[PDB]
Amino acid sequence: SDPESLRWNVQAELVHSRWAMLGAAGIFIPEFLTKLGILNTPSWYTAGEQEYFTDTTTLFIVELVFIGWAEGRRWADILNPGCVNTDPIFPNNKLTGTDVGYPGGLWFDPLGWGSASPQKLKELRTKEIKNGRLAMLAVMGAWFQHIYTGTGPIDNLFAAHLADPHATIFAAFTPK
Amino acid sequence: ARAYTVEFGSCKFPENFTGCQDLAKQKKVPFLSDDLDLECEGKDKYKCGSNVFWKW
Amino acid sequence: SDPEGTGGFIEPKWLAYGEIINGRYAMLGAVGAIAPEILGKAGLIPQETALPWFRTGFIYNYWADSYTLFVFEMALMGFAEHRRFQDWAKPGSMGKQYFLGLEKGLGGSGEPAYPGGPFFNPLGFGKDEKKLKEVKNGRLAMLAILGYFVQALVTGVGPYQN
Amino acid sequence: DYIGSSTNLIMVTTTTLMLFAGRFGLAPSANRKATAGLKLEARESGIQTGDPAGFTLADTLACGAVGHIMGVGIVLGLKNTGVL
Amino acid sequence: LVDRDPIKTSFEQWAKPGHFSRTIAKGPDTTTWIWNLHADAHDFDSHTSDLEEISRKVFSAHFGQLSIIFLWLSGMYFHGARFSNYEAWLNDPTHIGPSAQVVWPIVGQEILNGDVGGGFRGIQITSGFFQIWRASGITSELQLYCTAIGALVFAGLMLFAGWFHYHKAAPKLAWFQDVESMLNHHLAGLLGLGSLSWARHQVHVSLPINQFLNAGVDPKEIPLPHEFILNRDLLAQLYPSFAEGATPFFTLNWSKYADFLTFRGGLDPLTGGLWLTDIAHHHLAIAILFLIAGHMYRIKDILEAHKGPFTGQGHKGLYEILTTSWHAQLSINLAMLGSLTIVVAQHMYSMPPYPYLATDYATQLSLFTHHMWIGGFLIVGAAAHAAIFMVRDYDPTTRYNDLLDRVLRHRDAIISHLNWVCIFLGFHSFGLYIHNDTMSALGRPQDMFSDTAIQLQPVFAQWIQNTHALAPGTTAPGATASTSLTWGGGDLVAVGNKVALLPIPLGTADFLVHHIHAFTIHVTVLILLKGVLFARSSRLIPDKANLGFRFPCDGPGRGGTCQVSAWDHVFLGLFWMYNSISVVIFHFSWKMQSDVWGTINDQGVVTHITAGNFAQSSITINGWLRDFLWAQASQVIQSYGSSLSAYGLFFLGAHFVWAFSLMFLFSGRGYWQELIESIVWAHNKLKVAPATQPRALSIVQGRAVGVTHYLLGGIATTWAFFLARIIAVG
Ligand code: CLA
Ligand code: CLA
Ligand SMILES: CC(=CC=C/C(C)=C/C=C/C=C(C)/C=C/C=C(C)/C=C/C1=C(C)CCCC1(C)C)/C=C/C1=C(C)CCCC1(C)C
Ligand SMILES: CC(=CC=C/C(C)=C/C=C/C=C(C)/C=C/C=C(C)/C=C/C1=C(C)CCCC1(C)C)/C=C/C1=C(C)CCCC1(C)C
Ligand SMILES: CC(=CC=C/C(C)=C/C=C/C=C(C)\C=C\C=C(C)\C=C\C1=C(C)CCCC1(C)C)/C=C/C1=C(C)CCCC1(C)C
Ligand SMILES: CC1=C(C/C=C(\C)CCC[C@H](C)CCC[C@@H](C)CCCC(C)C)C(=O)c2ccccc2C1=O
Ligand SMILES: OC[C@H]1O[C@](CO)(O[C@H]2O[C@H](CO)[C@@H](O)[C@H](O)[C@H]2O)[C@@H](O)[C@@H]1O
Repeated sequence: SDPESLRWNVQAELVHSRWAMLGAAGIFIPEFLTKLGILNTPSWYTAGEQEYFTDTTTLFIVELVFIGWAEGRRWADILNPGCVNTDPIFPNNKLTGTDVGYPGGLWFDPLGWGSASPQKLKELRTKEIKNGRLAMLAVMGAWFQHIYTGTGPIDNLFAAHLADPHATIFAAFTPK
Repeated sequence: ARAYTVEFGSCKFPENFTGCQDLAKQKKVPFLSDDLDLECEGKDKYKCGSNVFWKW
Repeated sequence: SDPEGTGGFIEPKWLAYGEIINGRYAMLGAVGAIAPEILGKAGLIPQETALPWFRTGFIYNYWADSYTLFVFEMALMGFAEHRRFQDWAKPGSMGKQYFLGLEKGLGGSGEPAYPGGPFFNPLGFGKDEKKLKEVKNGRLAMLAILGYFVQALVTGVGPYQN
Repeated sequence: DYIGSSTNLIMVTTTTLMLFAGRFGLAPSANRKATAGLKLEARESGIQTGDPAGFTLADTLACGAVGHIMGVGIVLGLKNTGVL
Repeated sequence: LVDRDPIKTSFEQWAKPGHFSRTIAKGPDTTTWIWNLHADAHDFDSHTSDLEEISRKVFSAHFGQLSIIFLWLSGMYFHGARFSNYEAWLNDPTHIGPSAQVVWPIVGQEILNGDVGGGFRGIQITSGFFQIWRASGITSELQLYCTAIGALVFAGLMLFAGWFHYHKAAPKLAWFQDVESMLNHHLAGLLGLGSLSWARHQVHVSLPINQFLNAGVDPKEIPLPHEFILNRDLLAQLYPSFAEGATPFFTLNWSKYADFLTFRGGLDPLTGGLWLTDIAHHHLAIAILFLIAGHMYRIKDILEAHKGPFTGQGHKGLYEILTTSWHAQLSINLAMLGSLTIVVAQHMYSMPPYPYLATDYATQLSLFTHHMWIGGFLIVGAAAHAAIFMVRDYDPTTRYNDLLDRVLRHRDAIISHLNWVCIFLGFHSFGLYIHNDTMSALGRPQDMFSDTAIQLQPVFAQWIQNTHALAPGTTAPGATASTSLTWGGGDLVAVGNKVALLPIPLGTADFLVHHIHAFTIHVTVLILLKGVLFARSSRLIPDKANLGFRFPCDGPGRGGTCQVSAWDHVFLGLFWMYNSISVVIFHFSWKMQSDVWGTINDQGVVTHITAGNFAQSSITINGWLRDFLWAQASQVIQSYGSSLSAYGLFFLGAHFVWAFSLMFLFSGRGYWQELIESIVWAHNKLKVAPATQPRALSIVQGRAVGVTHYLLGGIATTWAFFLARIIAVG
C-alpha cells in the first residue's frame, strides 16, 4: 500500500547524484574514447622515466589535497549561512531558512530578483542527458562487470570452476 | 563438415540407402528413415501387429 | 502513484481464463502440426559429452535449433505484454506521425481485434456455408492432452485395450 | 490382457463386491446400534432375504466356479457328462 | 489511539509516547515498561476486546516459524555440504567422527578445530544429519547445495504468506470459526500425502542407493541425478516390475516372491540402522490411514452423545468454546505434541531408524536428551496455557454446568489425592536409596536392597520384556529378532566397529530409579494440576481473578498470600521438571554405558565403556557421584587445551550462570530499589541520572530472571558434561 519513505532530504540525494554521475561523465568518454592506435602505442617515459616512480600513494595526497579543498568546500557553502542552534525549519537544520544569509550584509546574492535564481529557462539541458548520467552510468557503470570480471585466465580462486566454454574480457562487440 | 551438406545417397533410388556408410537399415522402410525415409508407401504402413514381431 | 493489482472473487480466472487461452495456441504441437515434425521435445542435455532420453527416440534430440539467448527473448518480449496493458490506458497520440508533411492520411486499421481496422470489405456471403469460452474450453481439451502424452507410455507392456 | 484380462473383469469381484454392497449398508442409516435381534420389533426365525452381505460375499466363491479345474490339475477324463 | 483513526492516514504511527493500557506509559518516564513491551508482547487482553484479529495474527506470526525453521536447515544443509566431511565420512563411516562447523583462526580460536575424519580440522557434531542424509538416492556436496536453496525458496515465499495475511486485509471468523473440516485435510493428505509422498522417494531412489552401498564403492561409482525414471530396470535388483499382477488384488501368483517390504524388525550386519526393506512398508501402511481417516466428517454430535450417571453431562457440549479459545486449544496440544515428543526419545535408542546410530553413541543421545527436554519444556507449558484458559479467554460465563464445572466441584479433592500419592512415593521413592548409605556406611549388606541382598535372586526376566523378544510366534508372522533388539530373548551379533543394542537387564537399580521417576513425574503435576485448577478462585483468595493469571502475590496478609497465582505454579513446576528430565537423562547414559555401549573383539568378549559398575552401586546415590559425576566428568575437567575444550570452557560459565540464578531467585525487591537510589544519588551529584526513572525488577520479572537462568545454567552444564564423555572413549 506504500512506504512512508520520501526522506524529506529526498532533495539531497539528487544533488548528490549530480555529483556521482556528472563526475562519471568524465569517465564514459575519456575511457571508451581511448584512441586505439592514435598513431600507435602509448610510451610514457617522462615524469616516471627514471626518478624512482612518481605517484601511487603520494598520488592520493597530491590528488586529494585540492580535491579535499574542492569537495570539502562544496556542500558547506553551496548556499547555507546563518547556521545556529535552536529550532527546526525541517530538513535537519535549515537554520538559514527564512534568512537568506545576512540581513543587510554585502553581496551574498548572485543576481537580481531577491533570490539565488539563475532564471527559469534552463530546464532544457540538465534535465535529460545530465540526469541521464544517473540512468546511464547505471547499467553502463554496471558494464563494469562485463568489462573485466571472469578474471582473464590468471586466477580462479576457490576452485569450484563448475563450467567451461571460453573466456571473457573487453574490447567492444561480442561473439553473437 | 560431414554435413556442410548432409548430402548422402542415391537419387534414386531402390532401397536400403544409408549406404554404405552410413549404414544400415536396421529396420528400414518407414523405419527408421525418420530420419524421414520418405514418402509413406502403400507401405508397409507400420501400425501395430506387424512387423511380424519377427523375434522370434 | 503505486501500481495496481485488484483481487476480487475472480480476477483469478479472467487472467486465469487468459493464461490457458495463450497456452491453447502455445499448445502448438497439434494446433500448428507442421511446427513439430519433431519439435515438441526440447532436446535437453545430450552433450557430445553424452545422452538424451534414454531409450528416447533414436531412429540428441536434434540436429537442432539450439542456444542461449532464450531468457533474453521471453523477458524482452515479456517487456511488451505489459505495454499493450499501459499504453492503451489511452490518451491517444501513438501515431506521432512526423513533424512536417500533410500527406499522411494513410491509416492502416484502428484498434484491431479481428479482420482488422474494422471487419471490412462489407459485401460477402455466398459460400462458407451450410459462446467463446467454448473457443476456450476445447483447447485445454487440447492442452492437458499432450501433458500426459509426454509420459504417454505403459512401456513394460503396452495398450491393454488392444 | 493375459490371465489379468479375466482379472480385468476381477476389478468387478472387489470393487462391485464393495460398492454394490455399498448403498444398503449406509441407506436407512441415522440408526447407529440396533436391528431386529434386540429391542422391540420381533418377527424371528433368522429369516430369508436381505441383501449386500448374502449375495456378493458368496460371489468370491462364484468367480471360482467355472474357471475351476480349468487351471487346476489340467484336464482329465473322457467327457464327465457322458453326452456327446 | 488516536492519531489518527481511522480514515485519514496511511501515515504510520512512528512517534508519540506509548501504547498498552490506558493511563498508558504516560508522558512521565520509567523503565519497567521496557521489560513490559517485550514480555506479554503477545498476550490478548489488549490489542482488541474482540477475537477476530488475534486468530488473524496467530495464523501469520505463526508462519514466520516455518519460514525460519526454513532459514535454519538451510545453514545446516549448506554447512552439512561445502564445509564438507559428509562426502568424506560416507565412503568411510565406522571410521570418521563427523564435522560441519569450523572456526576461522581469530584470536585464541583453532584449539576448537580438531581432526575429525576425511582429513580435516573442525568441531564435531551430535545432531544426526550426515545420517538422515544417508538417504541421498544420489550423493554430492553441491547437491545438498540445492536441497539447501530449495530451503531458502520455501521461505521468502513461505514467509510472504505472512505478508499475504495480517498485513493484507485478512480473512475472518467463519474461516476458522467454521472449524468443520480442519483435521479433514491435515491428517488425510500430508500427514498422509507425506509418509505417502515420502514412500515415493523411499524405495524409488533411497533403498536401492544404499542397497548396494552397504558394501563399498565411492559414490558416482553409483547413483546418477536422473537414472531413476521409467528405467524400472535397476529396480530389477530389489524386486519385479510386477511381472504379471496389475494393481494388487488377488489372481496373483507367487511361486517365489512378495514385493519389497518383506518385513524385517532387526538390524543390518554392516549398517545396524534397522532395515529399509521395511521403512517403505510402514510409511505406506501409515498414510493409507490418514488417507482413509482424514475423511471425516462434516461436529458436536460425537461428544454430544455418551454421558452417564457420575460421568460428564457437560461431556455433551464439551465446548462450543472449542472454536473460541486458542489458549485452550494450544494447552491441549502441548501436552500431546510435548508428551508425543519424548515418546520419540525411547523408540529411538531401543530402535534406531537411521543408518549408523548406536555405534554412533554420541550422535543419538544428545538426541535422546534434546528430544526429552521438549517432551517436558512443552508440557509445563501445556499447563501454563490451560491456566491462561482457566483464568480468562471467553467473554462471560457461557460454558456452564459441565465436565469442568464438574471437576472443579471436587478440586480440594482431585488434588487432595495425588498429594499423599507423593509422600507415599518419596518415602518409598527416595529415602529408599538413603537406607543404603546409612546402612552400607553403617555397612552390613546382609540387609541393603542390593540387586542381591534383599530377596530377588540372579533373574529379573519373567515379566513382559521376555514376552516381547519372543512374540514372533503369535498371530505374529515373524522376521528374525523382535521389534527392538534390547528385548530379553535371543541374538547378539550386532555391529563390527563398536556395539549397538542387546537385551538391557533389570531388577533393582532399574526397579527404583523407575520409581523415583514416578514420584518425580507425580509431584511435578501436583503443583501444575492444583495450580491450573485453583486458577481463579479459592479459600485463601476468592476475589482472586481480578487482574490476570500472573500477579506477584496478593499481599502480606492471610499469613503468606505470596506464591499462589499460577504463573508461579508454572514457575515452581518448571523448577521440578528441570529435575524430571535432568534425572531421566542421568539415568539413560549411566545405564546405556554401564551396560550396552561397550565393545566387541574376538569371541566378542563384551567390554562396556564400563564393566557394569551400576550393579550394586547406583543403589547408593553416592555411587551416583562415586560412579557418575566424580567418575565421568573427569573428561570435562581434563578437557583443556584440546579441540572440544569449549565444553570444559563452558562448564565453568553456565556452571556459573546457574550460580547467579539464586541471586535472582532468592532476594527481595524494594531491596535493589533501596540500593538503586544510593546509586541514583551519586548519579545526580555529577548530574548524570534521572531521565527514564531507573527502577528495580518487577517482582515477577525477578522470578522470570530466576528460573530461566537456573535452567540455562543448570542445563548446559550437562550439555557440556555430556559432549566430553562420548566424544573420546565412548
Ligand atoms: C529459440 C527459440 C524459439 C523458441 C522455443 C521460441 C519460443 C517462444 N517464442 Mg520465440 N522467437 C524465436 C525462436 C524461439 N522462440 C526467434 C528466433 C525469434 C525471432 C523472430 C523469436 C521471436 C519471437 C517473438 C516476437 C515472440 C516470440 C515469442 C515466443 C513465445 C511465444 C509462444 C507462442 O506460441 O506464440 C505463437 C503462438 C500463437 C498461438 C500465436 C498465434 C499468432 C500468429 C498467427 C502470429 C505469427 C504467425 C504468422 C502469420 C507467420 C507469418 C510470417 C512472419 C513471422 C513474418 C515462445 C515461448 C512470443 C512471446 O512469447 O512474447 C512474450 C513473441 O514474443 N518469439
Ligand atoms: C505453542 C506455544 C507457545 C506459544 C505460541 C506461546 C505463546 C504465548 N505465551 Mg507461552 N509458553 C509455552 C509455549 C507457547 N507460548 C510453553 C512451553 C511454556 C512453558 C514455559 C509457556 C509459559 C508461558 C508463560 C508463563 C507465559 C506465557 C505467555 C505467552 C503469551 C506471551 C508471549 C510473549 O510475549 O513472548 C514471551 C517471550 C519473551 C518475552 C522472550 C524472552 C525469552 C527469554 C526468557 C530467553 C529464553 C532463554 C534462551 C536460552 C535465551 C536466548 C539465548 C541467549 C543466551 C543468547 C503468548 C500468547 C505469557 C502471558 O502472559 O500470556 C498472555 C506468560 O508469560 N507462556
Ligand atoms: C558440455 C559442453 C558444453 C557447453 C556449453 C554450455 C552448456 C555452456 C553453458 C553456459 C551456461 C550458462 C550460460 C548458464 C547456465 C545455467 C544453467 C544451465 C542452470 C540450469 C538450472 C538447472 C539445471 C536446474 C535449476 C535451474 C537452473 C537454471 C539452475 C561441451 C560439450 C562438447 C563436447 C561434447 C566435446 C568438446 C566440445 C564441446 C562442444 C564443448
Ligand atoms: C501439492 C501436492 C503434493 C504433495 C505432497 C505433500 C504436500 C507432501 C508433504 C509431506 C509433508 C511431510 C512429509 C511433513 C514433514 C514434516 C517434517 C519433516 C517435520 C519434522 C520435524 C519434526 C519431527 C517436528 C518438528 C521439527 C521438524 C520440523 C524437524 C500434489 C498435488 C497434486 C495435485 C493437486 C495435482 C495432481 C498431482 C498431485 C500430487 C495429486
Ligand atoms: C565476564 C564476561 C562474560 C562471562 C560469561 C560467563 C562466565 C558465562 C556466560 C554464559 C553465557 C551463556 C551460557 C549463554 C549461552 C548460551 C547458549 C548458546 C546455550 C545454548 C544451549 C541450548 C541450545 C539450550 C540449553 C543448553 C545450552 C546451554 C547448551 C564478560 C565481561 C565483559 C567485560 C570484562 C566488560 C565488557 C563486557 C564483557 C566483555 C562481557
Ligand atoms: C539482583 C536482583 C535485582 C537487581 C537487578 C537488576 C537491577 C538487573 C537490571 C540491570 C539492567 C539489565 C542493566 C541494564 C543497563 C544497560 C542495558 C544500559 C547500557 C546499554 C549497554 C550498551 C550496556 C532485582 O531488581 C530483583 C528484583 C526482584 C527479585 C530479585 C531481584 C534480584 O535478585
Ligand atoms: O524464416 C524462418 C526460418 O525458420 C523456418 C521458417 O523459414 O522454419 C523453421 O526453421 C527455423 C530456423 O530458421 C526454426 O527455428 C523455425 O522456428 C522453424 O519453423 C525456416 O524455413 C527458416 O529457416
